[PDB]
Amino acid sequence: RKESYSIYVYKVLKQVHPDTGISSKAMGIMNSFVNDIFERIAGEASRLAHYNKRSTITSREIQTAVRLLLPGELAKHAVSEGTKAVTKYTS
Amino acid sequence: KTRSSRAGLQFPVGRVHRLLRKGNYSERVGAGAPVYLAAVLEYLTAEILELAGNAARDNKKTRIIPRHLQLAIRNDEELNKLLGRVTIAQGGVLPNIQAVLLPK
Amino acid sequence: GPQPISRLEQCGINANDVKKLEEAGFHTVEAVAYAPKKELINIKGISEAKADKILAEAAKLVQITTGSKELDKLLQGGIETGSITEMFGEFRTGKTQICHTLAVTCQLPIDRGGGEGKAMYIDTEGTFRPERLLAVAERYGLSGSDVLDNVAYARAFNTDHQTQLLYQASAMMVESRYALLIVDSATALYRTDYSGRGELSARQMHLARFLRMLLRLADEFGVAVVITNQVVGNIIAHASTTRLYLRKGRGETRICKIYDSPCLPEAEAMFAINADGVGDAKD
Amino acid sequence: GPQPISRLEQCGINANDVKKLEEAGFHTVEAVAYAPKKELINIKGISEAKADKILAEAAKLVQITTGSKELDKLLQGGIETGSITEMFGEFRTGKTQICHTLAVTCQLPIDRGGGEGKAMYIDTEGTFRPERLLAVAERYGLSGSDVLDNVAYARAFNTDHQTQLLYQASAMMVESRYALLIVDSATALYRTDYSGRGELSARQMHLARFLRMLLRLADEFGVAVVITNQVVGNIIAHASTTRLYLRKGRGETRICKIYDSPCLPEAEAMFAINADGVGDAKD
Amino acid sequence: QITTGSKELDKLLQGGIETGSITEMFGEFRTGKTQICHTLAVTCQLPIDRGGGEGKAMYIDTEGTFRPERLLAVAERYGLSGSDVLDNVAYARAFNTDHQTQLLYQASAMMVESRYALLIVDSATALYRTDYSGRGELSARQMHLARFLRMLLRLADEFGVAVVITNQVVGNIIAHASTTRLYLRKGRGETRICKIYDSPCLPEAEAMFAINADGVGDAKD
Amino acid sequence: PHRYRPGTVALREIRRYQKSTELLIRKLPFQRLVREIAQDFKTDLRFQSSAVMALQEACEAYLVGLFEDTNLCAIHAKRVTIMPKDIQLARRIRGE
Amino acid sequence: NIQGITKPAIRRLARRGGVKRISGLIYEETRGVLKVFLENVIRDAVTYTEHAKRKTVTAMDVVYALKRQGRTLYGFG
Repeated sequence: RKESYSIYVYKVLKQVHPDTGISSKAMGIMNSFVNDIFERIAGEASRLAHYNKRSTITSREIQTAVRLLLPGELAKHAVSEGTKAVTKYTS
Repeated sequence: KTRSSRAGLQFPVGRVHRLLRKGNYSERVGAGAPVYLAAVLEYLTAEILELAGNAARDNKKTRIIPRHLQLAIRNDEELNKLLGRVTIAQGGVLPNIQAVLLPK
Repeated sequence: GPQPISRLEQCGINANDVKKLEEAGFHTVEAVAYAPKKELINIKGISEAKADKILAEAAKLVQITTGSKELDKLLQGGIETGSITEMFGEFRTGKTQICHTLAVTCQLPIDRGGGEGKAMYIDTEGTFRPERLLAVAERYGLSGSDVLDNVAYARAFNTDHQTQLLYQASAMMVESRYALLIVDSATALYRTDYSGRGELSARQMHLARFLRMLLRLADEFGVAVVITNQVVGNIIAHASTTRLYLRKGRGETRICKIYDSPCLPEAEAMFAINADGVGDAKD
Repeated sequence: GPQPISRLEQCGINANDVKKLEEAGFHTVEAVAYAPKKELINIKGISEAKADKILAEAAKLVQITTGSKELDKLLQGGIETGSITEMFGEFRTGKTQICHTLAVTCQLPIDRGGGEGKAMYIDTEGTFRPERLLAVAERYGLSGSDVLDNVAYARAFNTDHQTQLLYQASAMMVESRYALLIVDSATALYRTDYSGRGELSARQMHLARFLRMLLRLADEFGVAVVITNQVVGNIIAHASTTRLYLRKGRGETRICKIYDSPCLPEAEAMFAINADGVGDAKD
Repeated sequence: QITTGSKELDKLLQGGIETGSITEMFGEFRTGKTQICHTLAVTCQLPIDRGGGEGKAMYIDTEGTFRPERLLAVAERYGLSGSDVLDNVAYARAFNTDHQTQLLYQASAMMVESRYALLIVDSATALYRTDYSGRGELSARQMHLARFLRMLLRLADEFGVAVVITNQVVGNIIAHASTTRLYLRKGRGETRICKIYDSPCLPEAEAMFAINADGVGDAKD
Repeated sequence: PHRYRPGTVALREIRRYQKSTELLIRKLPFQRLVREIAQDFKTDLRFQSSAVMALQEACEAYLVGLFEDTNLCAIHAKRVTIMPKDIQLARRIRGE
Repeated sequence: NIQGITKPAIRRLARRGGVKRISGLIYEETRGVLKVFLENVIRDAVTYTEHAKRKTVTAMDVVYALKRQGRTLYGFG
């Protein structure tokens, strides 16, 4: 139908602030945010793969794209989480 | 069993994978790529919601509104940098008056 | 011994980076040395190249009586110097009282079961009482003033301050012979400071570094490492050599139990908390 | 002793904030002192800055016979002053009756197994009987009127009122020597007031503060802390030093059992509830 | 002590209900709670020397089971005027929990004008389940029952009357609160098994009794 | 009678409107403007409600930001009053 | 219709922008600026609308126009 990240945003919200809710407008802004960052990272990864004549986007392209797009500490922590998640997933 | 559960995530690995496959980004997508991406998106979401929740609590509100998101983002140097050319609807602006405009 | 971080400056690390390491809380070449690259990089104003230069040049440069006889027998004579001993028990079981007593008994002669060294009390819970130290000192016939003189005291306000005081303790413990390092409510600040749930890994990392520093100081100075834990942890088990379970007997007399020790049996010994002292049980 | 919150006002806390603390139920510098920041912040009209100023300036400023011989022997002579003793048992086992008796026996001479102190009965269940106190007093040859004069009485209507009376008890227990503090159906108000399920953590927090105040008063005044629990809790176990299980024997004679005590064996002793008294079993 | 008129129960109760206190009988359906209430509504009027309280009775019904003819039968059993029993029983049906509590105010003012010894509330807990049947409304029935019970105890202590409430076993505060607890289970026919599961005066003990046309009366196999 | 000095109420308004988030242009004239402008690009157009609201949020955010930069230009010239030349400098440097 | 964007409205916008004092000539200038902005965005929005073969401008049309003009808007997806 019409997809959004709302339920996942809400689960995360419940993780960081168990007794906090969120308005409809604010949720719309969070959805806009997730889609925006998705597009930025996926697009950069696409270009990375193209520049290097590769037909596959792998976690390495995602990671490099993250390093290009995110500033400083955000980049380091994001890289850490992605790596951790892939490691937990693989086994 | 879901992929998100195996990855320790809340964000949807399967959906992210499908969106990668169908977004005309590349002919192929590795198995780890949507896991990594979903993890990154979840991290950033968590950071923003953490700060916004704080702002909501200062305002003695139990619900996060766009204003709290704007306050959280603009008061954080790196988030503000990341979202430098982004407008948050109904976000307003940070309170800020140039010192020269003040009395005395 | 220590290798104050000043010597790292002659290797050609710039002085600003040494100031950044001290701001972070690293005050010795020992401190920079036994850490991976990422610790120095996370510090403001430090790149990966400076961290590699620091690690390379750093690699170039680099039984105490409890005073309760029953507890001494339970421990086979008292705490082994050079190792961490954890006593986990309910609140008011006497962890703080035992710490205050040990802060003086450590200063006792070795022939009396002491270590003939000064004590260090790092408080996180406000329960530091110089008068309790004076009472224990006069009990065992030690100078109460010298106990406070053999106790350098600072209250750790947070986990970072709790770990940072060990760096000051590490540099300070070199100038005087110590036998005891006290961290009271050692786990309380990791719950009060890191109160969120996403920050649990952060408190675990900070606690891990704190524990490594405690073990390091124990092996360096031959001092006893005493930490008190409120149970409203199994991580300490591998780090702690002897786990003692403490529970209250009514009045001022406390029951001690061993609930894990790879060397000591699970067993119990009875002791009391007396105005002067932590002292044998007198039913 | 106590440090009435009035002295906090000279440190430069504004008087309105002290009134807000008293409205919250904090009446001593002791009360503000042993609490974290969040307790004062949750109070209406108190910011985090005022709470930090309060805590900082506060840190600158800051065997009783049961009259049943068999029970005394079970307890090794009677309740230890300075500690909380919990008796959990079915309803009508005599918890309230034992409380009424102790409210007088506490006033007995120490040579008779008393504490030579006044009693405090905080009732939550309506079972307070001045006539029972008069009967126990005449039984042991104590002035029944003085027992009521050595019992300051107020019925706690809720958990907040139950805890608030301890603050009044704490200030009042300073003016007269007490030996016994009675909280009857202590857990009943936490079930009747906090009857929802999402509010369980709230009753646990309020009960925790109440128990800490009870232990504080016991250590401060050397009084016995007696609470009665209806079992239609294990949290009290770490707080309570001696757990006594009470069950009824037919007529007015009650069976007492020890079901946990770190010091006393699990064992039983027989006693009775007599018009005059809680008194030895006479089969 | 108000005599039940069953010797086995009287011995079980050591002579009968204490006036001035609340007595709860929780038991299965058809165990005889209502029958015991009807009997007591008359025995209360018996002389104290006969085990009565020498007072009039109050029957507050919540379940429709009020039978003036049962009062007449109990009265003729014990040799009391059945008509005067109905004349010494002021009767009102509590229509809801609020009306059940509201009847106590009229009962409180009325109990001053005449000497009573017994107050009967039949299916006292039934209206808190039938009226408050939802789950979010549980606190409402518990808080209304709590106020109702405090009024009952006050009236019992004020008039020295017996307070009888009936509980169906298909609040936990009442166990310690009820002064005499009889556990009722059916023996087949009209003969009932009684057990004491709580009592402040009485032992935990059991006694066998029957429900007879005349009376609530001892089991006679 | 009381009168605030020039500037006091202005500052009060700054604090007031920087504190809040409500749209500052009236709905109906903005909508009218949007439809007028749209007509010179394509005939027969309709608008989703949220489309007009989107345009207004964007426009007001743009103007507020531009006024921030304009203010910086005025202050740069040791003034406290914004003038058209301030706006024009801001827009030139923005690349507009 | 541009005159419908009144002086007090422009003043409120300037206040949120931190402006304390305002020249009389600002208002007309602001209007011109606003018009240009609107025109550009709307021109793109309608283009999207026309590509989709619709007669109704959607919120998404506007969002895409804004995005492609480097003025990303959150909240209307």
